[PDB]
Amino acid sequence: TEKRGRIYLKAEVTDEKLHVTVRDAKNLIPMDPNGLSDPYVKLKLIPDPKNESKQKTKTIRSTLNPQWNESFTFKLKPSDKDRRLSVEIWDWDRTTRNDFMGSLSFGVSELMKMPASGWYKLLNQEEGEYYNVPIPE
Ligand SMILES: [Ca+2]
Ligand SMILES: [Ca+2]
Repeated sequence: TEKRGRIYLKAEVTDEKLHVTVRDAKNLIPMDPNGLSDPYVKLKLIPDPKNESKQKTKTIRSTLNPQWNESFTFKLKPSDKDRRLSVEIWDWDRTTRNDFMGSLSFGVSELMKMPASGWYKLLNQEEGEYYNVPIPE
């Protein structure tokens, strides 16, 4: 999709419960010596002072176009309207720290107005916490 590849997500707020479906990613950047990477996605409601909202998909080894097809749920509170859903793809490494691969983020309020669905461009770690860029086709 651009620089760091793209990911297909679905996310709609339907209770005070936030539903997110991580489907698959494409054209991820190789973060390993063998020209590949072992991606997994981390979901978090930010800011998260106590580190209590971290959810994570399974890790898929040796691939740059993973298919997780995994879903998650977040119980929401009124204090969560100002927070953002953080979606980061990381590369699992055994003998060193994992390598950041790409990210995005949606404002909870944003998702309440209209659900997210489709391909999104993967951004850098710092900017990832501030916005998302959808991709058509
Ligand atoms: Ca790596
Ligand atoms: Ca790895």
